[PDB]
Amino acid sequence: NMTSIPQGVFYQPHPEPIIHTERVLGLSQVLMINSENVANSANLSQETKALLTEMVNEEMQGLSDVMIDFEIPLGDPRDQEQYIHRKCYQEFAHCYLVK
Amino acid sequence: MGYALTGAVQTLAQISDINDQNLQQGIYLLRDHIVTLMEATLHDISIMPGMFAVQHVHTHLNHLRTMLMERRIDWTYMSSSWLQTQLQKSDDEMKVIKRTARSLVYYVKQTYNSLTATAWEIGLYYELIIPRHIYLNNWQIVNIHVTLSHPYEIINRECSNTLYLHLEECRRLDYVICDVVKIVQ
Amino acid sequence: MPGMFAVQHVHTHLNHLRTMLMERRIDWTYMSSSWLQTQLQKSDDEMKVIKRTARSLVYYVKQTYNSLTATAWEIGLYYELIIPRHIYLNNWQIVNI
Amino acid sequence: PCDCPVWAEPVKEPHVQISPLKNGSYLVLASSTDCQIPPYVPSVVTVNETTQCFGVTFKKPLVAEEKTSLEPQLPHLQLRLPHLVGIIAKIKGIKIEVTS
Ligand SMILES: *[C@@H]1O[C@H](CO)[C@@H](O[C@@H]2O[C@H](CO)[C@@H](O)[C@H](O)[C@H]2NC(C)=O)[C@H](O)[C@H]1NC(C)=O
Ligand SMILES: *[C@@H]1O[C@H](CO)[C@@H](O[C@@H]2O[C@H](CO)[C@@H](O)[C@H](O)[C@H]2NC(C)=O)[C@H](O)[C@H]1NC(C)=O
Ligand SMILES: *[C@@H]1O[C@H](CO)[C@@H](O[C@@H]2O[C@H](CO)[C@@H](O)[C@H](O)[C@H]2NC(C)=O)[C@H](O)[C@H]1NC(C)=O
Ligand SMILES: *[C@@H]1O[C@H](CO)[C@@H](O)[C@H](O)[C@H]1NC(C)=O
Repeated sequence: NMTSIPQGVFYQPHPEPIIHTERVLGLSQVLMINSENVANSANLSQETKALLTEMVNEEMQGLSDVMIDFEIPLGDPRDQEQYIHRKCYQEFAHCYLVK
Repeated sequence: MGYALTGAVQTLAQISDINDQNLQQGIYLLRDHIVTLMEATLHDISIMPGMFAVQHVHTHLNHLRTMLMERRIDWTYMSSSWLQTQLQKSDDEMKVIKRTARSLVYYVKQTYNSLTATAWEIGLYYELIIPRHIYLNNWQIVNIHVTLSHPYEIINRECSNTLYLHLEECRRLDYVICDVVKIVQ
Repeated sequence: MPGMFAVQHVHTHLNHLRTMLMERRIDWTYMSSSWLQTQLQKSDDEMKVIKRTARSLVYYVKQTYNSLTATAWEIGLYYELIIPRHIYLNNWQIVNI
Repeated sequence: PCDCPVWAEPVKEPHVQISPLKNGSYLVLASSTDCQIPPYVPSVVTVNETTQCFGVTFKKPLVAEEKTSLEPQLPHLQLRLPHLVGIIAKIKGIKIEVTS
């Protein structure tokens, strides 16, 4: 059986889909990790916390060592109102004074 | 030391302004950051007594690293329902948006250091590309001494409809995304 | 780490090593950073750029002692580190119109 | 910066070269004198009101906060005018070197 490919063009499958670009959005997220907060819920012993802090620091140093810093032109995240509330609550939520 | 991205940038203010009819292609940013706590993202830290808890944290933390080394976003710290409701997109649109998303780390800082308690902060910059035209079924053209030349390089066939697509200035990700596509007879 | 916990730890760490070696990357938990930094006398940024762009290779895995209770394995690893001479961070690409 | 050769190619008029950018401007190459564009000089254009020129719709940008730039201010130099060499371009059309 002989067939003539019309018009001088042949075609093969291409599994990769195609996407047409539109407005490209970007957002910034600041993630804060505190060992004390997770320690309180776990009812965790003193020596076990001494182990947990070192376990966290090893991974944090490993992550921070293999990446260099860049500059996002958004601005300073300090002045954000939500960040202020979150930062006060992370550490100073449950402290009181009695006279 | 520290690199930089230079040039003034346009900003969308509130997040639901991405879908309009008066803005064109470009890089758009949000005015305010998103503050996230690891202890608030995990829904099962409690009800895990003894040593088990630390293991959980370790595992999850390890997973995060296995993400950030590959320039990919871990969505355990980003609720899908919130973004889906803000963008008002379809399920397939959400899938294609999340699949082809890349991340970047621009500062890791240690605030409180001690023999028992430690605290860390991580900055993450994302980039999401919303679609305008998605093509699933497509065929690639080969030409087989007369050699007639052609403008179209991809062809589409779906719903008994045939289209001819030409591509230019195209970047490659897990999928194929590109900006200049014009239908040519 | 008493009881069964210990084996879990090993498993996790071992799994991590595999997730490294499949991607041709170096896991530095078995290579002290302070030793190499002191031997090379480089800066922190130089250390970061050196470690980021380092590749590894496995050239022999051998099983020495085999039994129903005790086992021992040996792994050979070949690394390649590229020290820098001139690093350029800010740069622009030229198009001609 | 340029000792660098030159080679050109002629094209069948007309041609419209419009390149959008990612900050709210446009690149226009004028092969004719139409709309509002000086002839025979490529340029970058930013519009004020939403118009439709050269078979392409235009949209105005939005106010952006000024920031310090690291832009590469480029030097300046001219080229050779005589048209006789350009006749060779009409002969073949393949980009052929003319010394500079
Ligand atoms: C951590 O400790 C707290 C309090 O010590 C536990 O909270 C109580 O747990 C007991 C059971 O041990 C329950 O009967 C109570 O209803 C809980 N609440 C209060 C207010 O007493 C908590 O369960 C412990 N977490 C563990 C063991 O994982
Ligand atoms: C494993 O066993 C050894 C010895 O059986 C433990 O070492 C002793 O552990 C006890 C507590 O069980 C301590 O009071 C001693 O000071 C330890 N040393 C000596 C020389 O006796 C070791 O702690 C055990 N490891 C565990 C349980 O993880
Ligand atoms: C978008 O970018 C263009 C290109 O830079 C800006 O136009 C001028 O470009 C020259 C050199 O590139 C600069 O020296 C000028 O300062 C730029 N103009 C201004 C007003 O700063 C253009 O301004 C940018 N912004 C838009 C179009 O909104
Ligand atoms: C292909 O060849 C077979 C014989 O093996 C024949 O029966 C069939 O009709 C042919 N198909 C065509 C000519 O389209």
